[PDB]
Amino acid sequence: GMEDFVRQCFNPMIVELAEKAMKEYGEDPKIETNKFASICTHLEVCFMYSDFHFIDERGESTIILKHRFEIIEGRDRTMAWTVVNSICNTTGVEK
Amino acid sequence: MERIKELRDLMSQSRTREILTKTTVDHMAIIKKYTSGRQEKNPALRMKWMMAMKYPITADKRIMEMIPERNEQGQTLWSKTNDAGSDRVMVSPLAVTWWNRNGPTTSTVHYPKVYKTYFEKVERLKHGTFGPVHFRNQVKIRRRVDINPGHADLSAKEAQDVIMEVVFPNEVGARILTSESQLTITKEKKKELQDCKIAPLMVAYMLERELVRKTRFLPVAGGTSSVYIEVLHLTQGTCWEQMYTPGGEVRNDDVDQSLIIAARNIVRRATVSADPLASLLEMCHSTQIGGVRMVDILRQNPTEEQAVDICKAAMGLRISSSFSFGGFTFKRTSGSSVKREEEVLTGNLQTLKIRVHEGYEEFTMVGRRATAILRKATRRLIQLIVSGKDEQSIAEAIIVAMVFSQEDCMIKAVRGDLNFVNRANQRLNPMHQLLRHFQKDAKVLFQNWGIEPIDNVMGMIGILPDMTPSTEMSLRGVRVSKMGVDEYSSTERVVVSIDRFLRVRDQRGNVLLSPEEVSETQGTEKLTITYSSSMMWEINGPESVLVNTYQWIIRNWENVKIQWSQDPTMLYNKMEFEPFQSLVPKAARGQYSGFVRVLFQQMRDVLGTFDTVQIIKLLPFAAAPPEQSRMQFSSLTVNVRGSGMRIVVRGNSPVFNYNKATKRLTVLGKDAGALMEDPDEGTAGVESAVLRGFLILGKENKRYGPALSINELSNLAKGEKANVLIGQGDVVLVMKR
Amino acid sequence: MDVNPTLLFLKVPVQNAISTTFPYTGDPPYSHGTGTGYTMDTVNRTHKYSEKGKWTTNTETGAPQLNPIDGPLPEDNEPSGYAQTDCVLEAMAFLEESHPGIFENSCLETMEIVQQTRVDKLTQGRQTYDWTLNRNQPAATALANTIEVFRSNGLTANESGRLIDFLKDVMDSMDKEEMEITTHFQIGKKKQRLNKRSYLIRALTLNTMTKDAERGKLKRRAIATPGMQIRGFVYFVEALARSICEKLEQSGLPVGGNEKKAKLANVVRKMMTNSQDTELSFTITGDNTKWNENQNPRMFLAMITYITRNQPEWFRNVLSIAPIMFSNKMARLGKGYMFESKSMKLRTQVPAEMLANIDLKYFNKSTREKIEKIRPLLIDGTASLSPGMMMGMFNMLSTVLGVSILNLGQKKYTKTTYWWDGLQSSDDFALIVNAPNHEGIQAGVDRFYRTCKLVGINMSKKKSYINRTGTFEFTSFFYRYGFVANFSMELPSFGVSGINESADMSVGVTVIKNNMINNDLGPATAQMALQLFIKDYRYTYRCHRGDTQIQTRRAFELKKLWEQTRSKAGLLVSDGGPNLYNIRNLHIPEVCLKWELMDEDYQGRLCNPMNPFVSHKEIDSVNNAVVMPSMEYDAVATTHSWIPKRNRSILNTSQRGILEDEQMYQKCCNLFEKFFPSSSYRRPVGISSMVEAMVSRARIDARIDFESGRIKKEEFAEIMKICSTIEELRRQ
RNA sequence: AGUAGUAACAAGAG
RNA sequence: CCUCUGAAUAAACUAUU
RNA sequence: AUCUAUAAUAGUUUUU
Ligand SMILES: *O[C@H]1[C@@H](O)[C@H](n2cnc3c(N)ncnc32)O[C@@H]1COP(=O)(O)OP(=O)(O)OP(=O)(O)OC[C@H]1O[C@@H](n2c[n+](C)c3c(=O)[nH]c(N)nc32)[C@H](O)[C@@H]1O
Ligand SMILES: [Mg+2]
Repeated sequence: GMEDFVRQCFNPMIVELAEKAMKEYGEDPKIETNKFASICTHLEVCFMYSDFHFIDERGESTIILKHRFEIIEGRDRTMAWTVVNSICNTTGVEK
Repeated sequence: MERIKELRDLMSQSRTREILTKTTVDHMAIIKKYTSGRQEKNPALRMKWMMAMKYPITADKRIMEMIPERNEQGQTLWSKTNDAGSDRVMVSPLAVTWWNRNGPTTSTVHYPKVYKTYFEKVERLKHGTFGPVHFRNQVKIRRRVDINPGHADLSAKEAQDVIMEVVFPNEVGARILTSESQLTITKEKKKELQDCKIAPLMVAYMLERELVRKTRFLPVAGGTSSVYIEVLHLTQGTCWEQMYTPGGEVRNDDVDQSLIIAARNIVRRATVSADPLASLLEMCHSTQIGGVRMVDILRQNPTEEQAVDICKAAMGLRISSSFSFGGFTFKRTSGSSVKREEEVLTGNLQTLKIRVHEGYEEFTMVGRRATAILRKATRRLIQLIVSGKDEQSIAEAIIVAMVFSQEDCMIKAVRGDLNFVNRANQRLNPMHQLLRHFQKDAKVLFQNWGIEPIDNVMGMIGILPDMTPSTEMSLRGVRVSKMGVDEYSSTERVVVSIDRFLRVRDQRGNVLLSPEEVSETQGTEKLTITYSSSMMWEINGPESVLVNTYQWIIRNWENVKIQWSQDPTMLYNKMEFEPFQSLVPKAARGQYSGFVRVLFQQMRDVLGTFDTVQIIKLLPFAAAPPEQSRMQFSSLTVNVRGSGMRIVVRGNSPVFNYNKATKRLTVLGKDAGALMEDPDEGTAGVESAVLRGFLILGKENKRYGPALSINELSNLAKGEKANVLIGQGDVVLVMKR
Repeated sequence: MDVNPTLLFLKVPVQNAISTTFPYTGDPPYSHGTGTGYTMDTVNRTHKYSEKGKWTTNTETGAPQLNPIDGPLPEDNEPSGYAQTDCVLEAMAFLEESHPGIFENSCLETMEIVQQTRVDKLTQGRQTYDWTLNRNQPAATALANTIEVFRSNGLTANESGRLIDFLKDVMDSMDKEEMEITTHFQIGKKKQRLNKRSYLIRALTLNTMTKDAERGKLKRRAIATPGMQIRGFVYFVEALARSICEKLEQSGLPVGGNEKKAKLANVVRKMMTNSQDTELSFTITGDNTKWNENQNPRMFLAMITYITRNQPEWFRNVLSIAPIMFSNKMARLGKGYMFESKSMKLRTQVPAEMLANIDLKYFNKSTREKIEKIRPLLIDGTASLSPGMMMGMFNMLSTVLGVSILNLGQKKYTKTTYWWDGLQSSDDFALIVNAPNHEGIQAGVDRFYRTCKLVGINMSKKKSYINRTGTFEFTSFFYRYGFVANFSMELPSFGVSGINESADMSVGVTVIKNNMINNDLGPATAQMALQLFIKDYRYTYRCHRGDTQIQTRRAFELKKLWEQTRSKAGLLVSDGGPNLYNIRNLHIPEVCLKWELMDEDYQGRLCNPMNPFVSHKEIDSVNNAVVMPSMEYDAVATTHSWIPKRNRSILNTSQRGILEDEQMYQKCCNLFEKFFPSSSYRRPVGISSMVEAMVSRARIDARIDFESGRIKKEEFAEIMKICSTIEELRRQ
């Protein structure tokens, strides 16, 4: 019954991202329903954390340009690690 | 900008959009191999068929804009017909040879850098030195050698990770280069490849050719180094050996390994001599390692090994009473030991032999990043003090000390699927296997080692099986300190005296090294070893020694037979049998000698019984000082590659087998030659050189009752005939002299 | 004086001249027509070996099935497949007893392999029976078609990229009431609907054909090709079997070449040393008659069940599926037959789907008997073949079974004065038997024979023999106190490979070198082999020396190049140059060998990256650094690394449109390499679609470049706009 | 006719 | 008459890349 | 001292 609520509550984009994340490692959304909801909640929290932020030319965060946050969740591990490696190379931050 | 525009253009179309949308990255690999089918089953026949066609080759459409449709004589070079399943056109080999003679010229100056390995092969061949060709009895052994040396301290996966990091920084995924060697090599290659202008894929392939190590099983003789394996077809043959030295630079580790092997062989063969010191000196002066005289290497090479130290002491050079184990330099300050072969049962239900050293001893261990003082007894670690840099170094030192102690707790801690044989069923060193097993993960070892309260003396910190600094209880016998280094004195070569029997002594007069302390392992050399003497097989491996000893006996059978008949005392003292005597187990040598000699005496007392094969088989065993006894031997053992191979007194054996149909002798599968029949051979089916005090009369005789074992022949008396179960399932009637 | 070569064996031992007994200089035999006769013979013979078994009807497919397990014990020496389950279980149990922990560690390693393996592993291989087309297709093509059909039928677990998810898809498809596929004709697309039983029959079907170019056989034989559904399960089972075999000394697999010879020699010498010095030792060179037609899938199921005890249930199920699918297998009959009318002088093709209800007046006596015997087993154009392993499958599991029977020979199990050990490789074996006297040898041989009979293994009496230990034959290796060289076996490798000029030169020289190293090819014979190879090379590629007058279409260009060149030795043999190879430099590439002898202009023309005979990259505009093409036996690419044409038969069929598709695929793949440079070097792994990954990479690269100052803000804005446009196109 | 040998070729298709 | 076309089994190993 | 990394291509071995 949890799956119906999850599909009816969150927007289709987050549902697609969570379903893809589970399918990546063999998880079955229909069998594992609590994990489905947990992933959807985590993705929604991350997207709400990142969205509605921008950096002006000066370099100070602002709300309403370029995004202040780069999102790493919601991607397959390959693209996530590609983004992490590119950021580390271009900034020198610890990996 | 071009990439995104092209992606948008493809996505505009329907079929391309469907392919790009329905296909994941995983299925991209599947569709990449997608094809209508490569209907080729006989490439050679197909090539012969196609070369008769007008236009068998395929070329890009650009060729139509670069090469004329016809040459001077009007011969067509290409046509406009496309290749099915593509857009390339058909062309003739005339086009290729026209381009090679009239095409635009470029600058091919960086090719030697891209293909540095092959030009390095060319340079090594160019500057090589050729010696003479020697015809001999080659004994090639199937072993794992290296065909691509790659980098010294790297593996395949590490090399691939380094290549990815250097060439594809953003495609490395989650890997992090943790090993010091990987990081150093990555930095060095990035510095070298800084501001490179070659395509990334070709740079990756270059780094693969340079760094990745490749090994294969091959039948080898001589050296197993990469430089000596590339020209293996030239230097070694079925019956000949070509002396050759590569023209490049030689690695130091290979020289050290070859020197260790040569020193061990020389010392082992010298121990069995009547004057070991002179024999050792001459052997050292008559030996070369990779084209370099051994004495030069002994002068300019700082190797810590027992046999090398004995050679140096014989040459009057200062030595170090140190050896290597687990990456640490051990040095016995006090105590003494004797080696003993002990059978043990492994934790994972495996039975194996180990060379246990008895007695109490004290050592100092020095490592690149750790140091310790150890005190141990027979299979018992009395105490260890470690003063490493960080937790990892101390843990490694502790593991090495635990394995070095030969503790039963250590043996019983073996878990998982640990094997003590090679993938080709060749024995491995038990200690090295234990070290490799426990270095990956020593949690069980530490858990089963034990704990003990400490006395809190001098402030030296403790250590727990979890590798933490405790102060109340610590690992049994192990302590952690900080002020213990004593590393300068390790490299303190001391002047020593060497006895006639190769017993190295200090200036004070204490014994430091003796031949008994040299390893009994029979390894192979990285660089080819050349020996110049009457017997070029004097310091060879066991199989070569056996085959050449029997071949020498066969070749000189005339004078050897005369000498055996007339003056046996001088025959047994030939210098040719000493390499063979080195293979016989020491504790048995005298015994065997005695036995064999008695047989020969009987063979001379009873006329008409002169079997050439028996004398040839048993002659090498009579070269040791005899020890009288009444024991009966049905076979005599010889140590070959760590296994005791038996030679049966009567009949053929796996080692020594004689074939009467061809009158040929085979030793370990190698043809030692054909015996020449003598008129004095006894053609009566009587054997007098099988039993110590008995004469074999004939086949089974049921008159004298059932047969009895060989060891139960001591109950008979003079003139009593009996049936004996002597031989491989054979019963024969014999009588007692 | 009549010349009798065989009499040479009166002085040279047969092994030392064994190479003379291989007539491998003539062409090998081939099969001409159909393979239906051989397939029918194989099916009938397999059922005859199990005739006394239990007949049942499969409730899912309806096909008759024969079960010989736990059948009557044989009363004679004819081949039989009445294996006893308890005996097989006991053999496995004693094998576990002798090597504690073998099955546990094997299962651990196999669990890791199963959890890690990717679906692309199935693209390996040459051909595969495609159930959507009822014929063979390239493995990658078959996998692509199956994935497409599954996606069209709502089976998309394979998107995960794991092989086990593909197996889940196969299992779920088994339960579908219907399946829908697409078919091509004269090149339209039509839809076909398969009911549950038809699809199930297709999924359990293995195609059959006749093997060509096999040495040493007077008569032809049949071979099989598995379908798409069963490849993954067989792969996992064989991974488990390989793990088990790696831990056994008697196993002759999966080692080969010099390592295999060394292992066999070490094992044999260890057996010899363990033998007492007062007991007879004999060696049996043996063969097993119809090994694969007597081994039953049910016994393999039992062995797997015993091996995977105390393991997670999912692992046991995924391993057990393969024997389950193999005991319900079907066999395709083949092409059919051909009929001829002499009076009317005409010929016709009769397909194998008509054999069910075709009048038998056309066929001769033998074929008529075959068809009559096999008709009861025919269903949906195939034949029901429950017993037996078809052809060359489960080799390592068979090796495990043979090694277990060998392990049963220890004294702790024989409980008498004789014992045995030896070497096993699939179905070939060498057996060393030790006993105090000859009667002990006889008793040991008889006990080994009967124990093999109990587990359904028949020792070929007419092809097996026994002698004293010291000489034998095993897997075509002749041991005479040590393995001997056999040059004739590798002789067909000498010649011209047929790749291209550079690769063929490299292959020829490397083959000569390797045979010097391995097969005891002497120096003088090596030089003569080099001369013969260069002659064949020149004749094949029309590249005779420029200073000759051989008439060929290529001679004029070579003559001009020869005349215009100053350094002749620098020219390649492909360009009419001389031969500089000898023994000492067989290990060096030809171009590198004579690099320091080439004229600058000729050298530049030869190694010119912009040569249309080798493709060009697209980085920047074109990678104009080195000639770049799959570079096997071709160290340095030159203008002589061209690629020959392709077979154009498909152009006359309905599948020719597929060409377009593959071309288009390449197009897309090319674009993907402009975003992820490492894809060509290393295989990319991911679940996102290609377009999504490319767009994400473009966005991240644009951000990184803009932050680092590599590009200006106008380019960043344009790239973001185009990315948004692509996102819009994705939905529409 | 011939190749060949347990089934085919002695051109096939559009 | 004319157009097109000259035919890729499984496992393991070996060699090269 | 140990030494089964992947993928492509060709060759060899595995019959009542
Ligand atoms: O390649 C082989 C060998 O040549 C090489 N090697 C040896 N020494 C060096 C140095 N100094 N530099 C570079 N390479 C070197 O390492 C390989 C060793 O092969 P192998 O012959 O199998 O090993 P070895 O037979 O020497 O036995 P090993 O286990 O390595 O022991 C080394 C050394 O330690 C002695 N030892 C062990 N134990 C438990 C001892 C003990 O309890 N008490 C005493 N007094 N000595 C002990 C071994 O006997 C050797 O002396
Ligand atoms: Mg056989």
